[PDB]
Amino acid sequence: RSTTTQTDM
Amino acid sequence: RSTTTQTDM
Amino acid sequence: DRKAVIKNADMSEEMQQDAVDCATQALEKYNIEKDIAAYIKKEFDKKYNPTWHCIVGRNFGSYVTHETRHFIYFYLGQVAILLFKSG
Amino acid sequence: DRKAVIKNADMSEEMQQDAVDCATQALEKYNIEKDIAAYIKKEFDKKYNPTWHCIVGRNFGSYVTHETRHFIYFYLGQVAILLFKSG
Repeated sequence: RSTTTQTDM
Repeated sequence: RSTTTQTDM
Repeated sequence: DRKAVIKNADMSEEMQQDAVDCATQALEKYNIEKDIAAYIKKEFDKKYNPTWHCIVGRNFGSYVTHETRHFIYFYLGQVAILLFKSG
Repeated sequence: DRKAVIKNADMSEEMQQDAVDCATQALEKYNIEKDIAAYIKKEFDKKYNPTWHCIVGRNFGSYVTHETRHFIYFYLGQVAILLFKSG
């Protein structure tokens, strides 16, 4: 599956 | 091949 | 207009240019790094077949194993972009 | 001692715990993000078979396609760690 991640900072 | 990357900042 | 600086590439010149164009489009449309990365990854999956992975950011290091001739690491302005197929 | 916060995981609890341990070891030994990422990737290639990819940093977004049950995204203290096998 494809997923996104994004840092809080 | 395996390589590293590193941001300047 | 953002300056492209390709830092490391194992990739045809035509594809390197597309990656830079794609990232330019992405930065025009989106402000959030994951959305920028998702746009680039999807364009390359289409233009150049799956499976690509994209990381976009100002601070990160990586160790990835890529397929030969399917790796680019570059800056577009202040943002770093890692785009590759897995080896 | 750094606080582990797992943000997104598609991975066995045993492996999630190993990833956190491995990243802890990495941060003890190394200060540079790419070296931290390389240590984690290599441990998981060994402990859990190739092929893994690791990104370590304080500012990045990603869009990656991972194999089911081989994805973790977590913080160890202030540092974010993305570790996965390609799907």
